[PDB]
Amino acid sequence: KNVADGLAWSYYFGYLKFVLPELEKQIEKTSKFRSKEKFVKKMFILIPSNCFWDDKIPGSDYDPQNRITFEGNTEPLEKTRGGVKLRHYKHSVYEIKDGENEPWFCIMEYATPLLTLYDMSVAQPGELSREERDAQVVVFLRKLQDILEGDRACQGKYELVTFSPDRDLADVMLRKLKDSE
Amino acid sequence: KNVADGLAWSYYFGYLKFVLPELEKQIEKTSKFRSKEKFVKKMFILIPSNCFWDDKIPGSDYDPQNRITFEGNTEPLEKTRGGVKLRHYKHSVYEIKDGENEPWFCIMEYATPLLTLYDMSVAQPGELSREERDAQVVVFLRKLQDILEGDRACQGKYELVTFSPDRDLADVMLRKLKDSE
Ligand SMILES: Nc1nc2c(ncn2[C@@H]2O[C@@H]3COP(=O)(O)O[C@H]4[C@@H](O)[C@H](n5cnc6c(=O)[nH]c(N)nc65)O[C@@H]4COP(=O)(O)O[C@H]3[C@H]2O)c(=O)[nH]1
Ligand SMILES: Nc1nc2c(ncn2[C@@H]2O[C@@H]3COP(=O)(O)O[C@H]4[C@@H](O)[C@H](n5cnc6c(=O)[nH]c(N)nc65)O[C@@H]4COP(=O)(O)O[C@H]3[C@H]2O)c(=O)[nH]1
Repeated sequence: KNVADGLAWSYYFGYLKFVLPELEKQIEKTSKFRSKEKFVKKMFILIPSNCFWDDKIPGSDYDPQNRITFEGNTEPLEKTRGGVKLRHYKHSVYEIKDGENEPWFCIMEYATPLLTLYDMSVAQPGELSREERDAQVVVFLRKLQDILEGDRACQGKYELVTFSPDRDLADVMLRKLKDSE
Repeated sequence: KNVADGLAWSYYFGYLKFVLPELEKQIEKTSKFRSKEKFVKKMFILIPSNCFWDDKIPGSDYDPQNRITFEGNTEPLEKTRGGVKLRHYKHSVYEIKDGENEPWFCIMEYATPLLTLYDMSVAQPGELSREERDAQVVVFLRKLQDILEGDRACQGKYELVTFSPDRDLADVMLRKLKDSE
């Protein structure tokens, strides 16, 4: 009985399933983004092991060297779920310094369902202990992997990024951007 | 291992936990709503047994006699989750005919996590059969009841409304509005 399973299926069907196949095309709608080299087009989904964040990524405790900068948003994608509610999905583009080289552009986002794990652990510790929360993060990670890997339209469109609150996200992102296709 | 459990906890922590305690007060910000009698202030959360809806409630297959009318929206509530994302929550007010009497106003909303159950059953039948979906609706209902009933701030602020696709929502709502305190 894993609360993370529902969190992963809902993250997919209520969001990723339709934003991931279109992400590259949405990005391509902006001339600046068409012109930019070193712009990896995958959604980097951030999964901090403590299920927590409280600020903008640039200059945050995860960016101690201040190497991450908000660049702008992608062109909104429209989607209608249920038949009644029109929703607009857009993503934040960040610039990540690469020493004296050309800086990278990338798409980064926290996995928002992790806030529920965090909220649960604080408001209902009897339901989710700290150690049970740690474990549900892993369950969440593995299930989301299975779901996304089972969808051919999502192949190559994302990368899950797990890290400890002590890690430097700029360092983590630089390695993942360099290793991207 | 019930996918519905995760769906219910996130529906709560990502939405209901903060909209339900404030709903009556948000409604009271509009003079028309302060002036209106027979305006039950609870959120009526709609849980169709088939996990499905494809249109506006007024005049829908659930409103065969056309007794439900969209009246307007509540004043948005602002909330910041994560520290980074400002969100605006608002709700639809509907008028429901009561014969020759003064019509009711009420707040009605489909439980959006049910779409994930629906989407799963159609896209991944191997993961969720039709009969398994039926069962997850019941699990979802009972878990959401436990969660909401455990939060004193949500007491008296909602009502879960379960119905078959053959039911007349206007009749169902009328009985529940008359039975409200
Ligand atoms: N980083 C981040 N960004 C998010 C998130 N959710 C929405 N956004 C984005 O923020 C924009 C405005 O959010 P809003 O102020 O709450 O204002 C929203 C909200 O009041 C409402 N809304 C949002 N989700 C739902 C839903 O599931 N059902 C219904 N009935 N209304 C919704 O419609 C308004 C506009 O919707 P959108 O066009 O899609 O535009 C959304 C959407 O592009 C999130 O969880 N994380
Ligand atoms: N970055 C980003 N992620 C998105 C966006 N839309 C959906 N997601 C992700 O998909 C998850 C589940 O979306 P949901 O099925 O609509 O299921 C939601 C929905 O049923 C309900 N909910 C949340 N916000 C609203 C709202 O504004 N209006 C209504 N009617 N329901 C809402 O709470 C459920 C869980 O909410 P979450 O914890 O936020 O979890 C969200 C969120 O993690 C988005 O625009 N931007």
